[PDB]
Amino acid sequence: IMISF
Amino acid sequence: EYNVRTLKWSKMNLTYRIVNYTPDMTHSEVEKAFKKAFKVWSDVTPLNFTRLHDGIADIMISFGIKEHGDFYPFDGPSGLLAHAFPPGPNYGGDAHFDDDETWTSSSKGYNLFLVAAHEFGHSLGLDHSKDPGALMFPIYTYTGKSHFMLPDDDVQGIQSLYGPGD
Ligand SMILES: [Ca+2]
Ligand SMILES: [Ca+2]
Ligand SMILES: [Ca+2]
Ligand SMILES: [Zn+2]
Ligand SMILES: [Zn+2]
Repeated sequence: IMISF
Repeated sequence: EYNVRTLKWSKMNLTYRIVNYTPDMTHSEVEKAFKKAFKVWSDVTPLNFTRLHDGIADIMISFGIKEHGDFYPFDGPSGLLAHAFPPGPNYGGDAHFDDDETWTSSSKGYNLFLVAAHEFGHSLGLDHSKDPGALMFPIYTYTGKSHFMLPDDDVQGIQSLYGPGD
């Protein structure tokens, strides 16, 4: 799982 | 959603397949980014990864938008960037990348190589790191370096599963 902002 | 887990793969030789390609990058650039991403893990383990061009592989890689099969849908631009499943059959090991993102081999958008190296971590059995500087940290951070060094937290994690490499 990769998340931005 | 639809989920699979085991701690790790019971074999050291794994197959993968690039099911489809993002239009943001060329087939050669996408293939290079994924190949380096597996290299990050095979450099420090006995793991080996063999690419298949058709049929079903251990690690099926695909780009999708919003709902794409597993009822863990993507959310458009930014936010969720990708995810991957722990070791096991069918979806186990698979890596999904949100094609509503602009994927690049550089810094223009989201670096496909970095995200893939993280997700393949999950495909091998790794959890997220409590260290914001580890590859397996869930927040995407761009490095800006002309090279990638796998942090020690990530090496210890993957070596606790499969042991060391060369
Ligand atoms: Ca997204
Ligand atoms: Ca699979
Ligand atoms: Ca895109
Ligand atoms: Zn993750
Ligand atoms: Zn998915």
